[PDB]
Amino acid sequence: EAAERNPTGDNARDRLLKEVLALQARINQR
Amino acid sequence: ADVQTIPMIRGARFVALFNQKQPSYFMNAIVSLYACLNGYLDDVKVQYVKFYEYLLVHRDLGIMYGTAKNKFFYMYVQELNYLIRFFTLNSPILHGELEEMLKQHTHLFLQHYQSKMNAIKSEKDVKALKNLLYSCKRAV
Amino acid sequence: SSWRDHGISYLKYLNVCTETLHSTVKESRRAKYERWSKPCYTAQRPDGAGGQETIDKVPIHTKDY
Amino acid sequence: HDLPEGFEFMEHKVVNKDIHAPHENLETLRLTLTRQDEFLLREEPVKCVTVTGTNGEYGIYPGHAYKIVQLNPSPLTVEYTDGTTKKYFVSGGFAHINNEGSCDVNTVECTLLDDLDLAIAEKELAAQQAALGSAKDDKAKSVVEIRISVIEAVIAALKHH
Amino acid sequence: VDHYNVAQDVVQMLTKYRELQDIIAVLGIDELSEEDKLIVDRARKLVKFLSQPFQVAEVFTGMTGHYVQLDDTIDSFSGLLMGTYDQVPEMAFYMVGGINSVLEKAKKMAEEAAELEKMRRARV
Amino acid sequence: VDHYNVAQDVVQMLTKYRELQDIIAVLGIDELSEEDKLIVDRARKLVKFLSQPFQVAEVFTGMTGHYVQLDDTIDSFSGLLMGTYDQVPEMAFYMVGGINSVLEKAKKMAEEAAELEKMRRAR
Amino acid sequence: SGKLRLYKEKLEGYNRFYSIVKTIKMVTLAKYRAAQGRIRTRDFSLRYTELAFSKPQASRDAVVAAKNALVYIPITTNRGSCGALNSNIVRCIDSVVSSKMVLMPVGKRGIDSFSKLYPDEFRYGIINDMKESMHFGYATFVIENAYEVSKDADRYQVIFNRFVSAGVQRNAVYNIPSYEKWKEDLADAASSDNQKNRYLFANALQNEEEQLIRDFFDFHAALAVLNAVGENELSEQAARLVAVEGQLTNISSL
Ligand SMILES: O=c1ccn([C@@H]2O[C@H](COP(=O)(O)OP(=O)(O)OP(=O)(O)O)[C@@H](O)[C@H]2O)c(=O)[nH]1
Repeated sequence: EAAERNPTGDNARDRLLKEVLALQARINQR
Repeated sequence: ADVQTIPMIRGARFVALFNQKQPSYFMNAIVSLYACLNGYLDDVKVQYVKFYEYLLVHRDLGIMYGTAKNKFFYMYVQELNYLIRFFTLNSPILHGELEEMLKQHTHLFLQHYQSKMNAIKSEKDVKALKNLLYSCKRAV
Repeated sequence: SSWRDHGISYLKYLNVCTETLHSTVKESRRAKYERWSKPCYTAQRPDGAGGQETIDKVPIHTKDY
Repeated sequence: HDLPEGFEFMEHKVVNKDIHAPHENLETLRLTLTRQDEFLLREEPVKCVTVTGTNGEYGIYPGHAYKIVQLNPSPLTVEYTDGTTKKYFVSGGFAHINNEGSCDVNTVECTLLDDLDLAIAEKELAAQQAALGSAKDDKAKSVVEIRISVIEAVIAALKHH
Repeated sequence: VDHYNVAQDVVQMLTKYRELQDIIAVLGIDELSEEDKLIVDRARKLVKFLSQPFQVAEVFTGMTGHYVQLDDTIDSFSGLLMGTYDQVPEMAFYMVGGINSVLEKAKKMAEEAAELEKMRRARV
Repeated sequence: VDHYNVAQDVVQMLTKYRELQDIIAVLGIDELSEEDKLIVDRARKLVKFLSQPFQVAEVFTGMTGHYVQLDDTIDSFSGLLMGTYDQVPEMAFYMVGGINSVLEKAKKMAEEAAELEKMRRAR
Repeated sequence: SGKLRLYKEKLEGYNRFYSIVKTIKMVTLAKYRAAQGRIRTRDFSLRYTELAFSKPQASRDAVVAAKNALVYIPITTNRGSCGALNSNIVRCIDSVVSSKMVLMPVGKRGIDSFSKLYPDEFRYGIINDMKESMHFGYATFVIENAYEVSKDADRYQVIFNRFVSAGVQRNAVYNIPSYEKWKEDLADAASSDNQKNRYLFANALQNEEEQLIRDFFDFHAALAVLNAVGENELSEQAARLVAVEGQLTNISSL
């Protein structure tokens, strides 16, 4: 509670990895 | 070449203790080998043997937590190297204090360090622990 | 008949009946038939040490029923 | 990803007759006698089959009503249209009778009555009787009673003929 | 320090994989332990990942060359060692640059596989 | 005659064990027949029973050496070949002298194993 | 020299290995042929078992709908060198991962493979020594252990290998729902015009007592398990020949 009161390159890799995982999951579905 | 028996539990830790980058002082090496030989590292994971040895040599957990009752036998007293070489570790003069120090160090290490090390899941903390262990491999 | 009241299931009853029937077979043919009733199955779980801890959930032999 | 079902590899399905259909006069019954996923007869045409169920004996002839029978350790007779009788002995199982002219008898163990012997049954019966008195508990008594009943049925089947 | 640690880990993985290859080439992959299979998969991905198309060999490779930065290489190999890329196909690491190229190739392969699966399903 | 027969039997058993080692490596000990498992056990005991601590290598080994009499060796190996010591633990034949030393080491092994079991029992 | 003798010894060892593997191939082919007799005697025991349990159903609703334990009983071989059967079974299990999944695998390889991959979804495994013929008692043991693992289980999915031909070993599934769900479906088939193919079967079962119905359920479940293990053994022997042939080719190349 007190923590709440008080208050990019790596993101691209995470975004690409999430997209790849989503595609690999989608293909398995149908 | 062919069941975690005592020989197999201690052989792996002995092999882990043989990794070095710089020559080791006789007192530190003999004390670490004696500790690993008498089962004081059975509860310590193989990955953490080097960190345990570094804390034993370059730190004193008993003094840090105020539980050290030994009179003379401390790892920071470098002059004990020749006393050990003269009398041996398995002598009444040094054996009692050596066992007391090893027991205290094992207890404090396990409790205050291995519990936290086994509770790390965050990627940042995992990477920090991995770097710490690698540095320990090249520090003692 | 009276085995149901004691909790013995139907499958164990079938196994007992088959074992008795095989025991009643002639000497010559039994060599084949006995191969269809000899228990050779066990339940195991791997422990930390590696030993195969044997389970007692179900009896293996008929005498243990 | 959709795994098959082991029943798709078996093309010898079960023919179930529809409710509102004409009747047919059948002269043969398709028998299917099975032991431990193994058949002795494959849709064999027979005149009749006699099976000893729990309630009592059943004489199945072509056109018998759809029924399920829980068999008991007992003989099983098969009489062909030629006039030949073949006798087995079963230890348990089920018999499914279909109004379309089929009888599937699935038994745990179905062995020829000839393969069985008399003296062996007598000695086993004596041993079971002796062990009954020394039964460890109620469960052992019930098990020994089961075995004794099976042996008595075998002996009766042998002595009948 | 990170460069040294990553390089040492890669060398250890390659050494262990080379040791396992002796057993693999005789009996087979299926005759390994559960964790040995994981080591084999990671080492195969490492071996594929080490390849790179040069800007001078475009004629022979038929692909645009790559120039991988030192930091990018360290980060990509460190990530691969941790196992965060276990889902990525093995061939995604073959003849690419940094990790971003690996992910882009994996995305293209996933799209092609999805198209093939859609074509097969529609055939029903 | 006894010495010659015992020596020939030992050599033949060792050769047979060497042959069976390949099958063990490919198939496994569990796959061998009971007739072969007995040979394997006896051959292993023979291999370990051939080792001996020398009185001049005490520094290398850290144990007192043994001087085995000729008759004692023949009797011990003859007994081992025919299975008189099939129930003795395999390690009891390692770095010992005659048969008496084997029995003493087996007794010591049993005592320490019992102590370990007692320690485990208390836990 | 020594290096020449080193290569000579290595070649001799490879020759010994090749001979041993050839003997293994012969032994396996003997049992393949010896237990090839099943093919004539199969595909007729499970006829009303189809009516009891055969149901064309979706692979999602049956999975998501259940909120109780989903028991799985993969069939796996004791000895390796079979081929890709165990790997494919593991892949099928992995595709069906759920919070309700419970594993009671069969065979040493299955235990050793599902213990590490799925520690919290693994209770214990069954092992049979391939000394006797796969009989009803073994199937009853498996079923009893499966019930005791999770008695309040939505279903019991058996995954095994179907030996279509000498070179074709597919993966097949037997689904064994809980007694309550089976009773509900049976009543619906008996009453409603739907499930017209099981109408007579369901009505025949209803007319009888409940103990008989339960015995029928258990008996046919055991038969399905027996069929699964038998087909898995035959596929293992055949599948094993492929692996042994591959090993022989590798040894010859070496
Ligand atoms: O109180 C009862 C009522 C009925 N039942 C059981 O319900 C079933 C009704 O069965 P049916 O009444 O439909 O057939 P059936 O005359 O041919 O009976 P069986 O000779 O084959 O047994 C029979 O199997 C009967 O034994 C009981 O066991 N107890």
